[PDB]
Amino acid sequence: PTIKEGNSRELMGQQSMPNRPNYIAFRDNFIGLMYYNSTGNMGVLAGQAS
Amino acid sequence: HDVTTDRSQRLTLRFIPVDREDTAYSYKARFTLAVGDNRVLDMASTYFDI
Repeated sequence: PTIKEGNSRELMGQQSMPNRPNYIAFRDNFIGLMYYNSTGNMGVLAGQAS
Repeated sequence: HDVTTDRSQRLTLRFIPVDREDTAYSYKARFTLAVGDNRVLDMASTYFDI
């Protein structure tokens, strides 16, 4: 209820409430690293001569 | 029919050197390239993409 610094009368009626959760994790196979399908950063993957 | 190729052959070979060496002034690379068992290669068309 109050703008005042630190503590003031009405901040006794103040309440706390938990943060929203965010699971920093990876996908069902975690694919997002290798450029498998991307036309730019694709792999040649050829021979020592050919 | 007594002239240029009809069977499949790529005009260019996008080759990468195996070992690398960098030092004060030199930029050495020992590339291991073997010319295809039938096909020929021109030296005036040979260059380096750096």
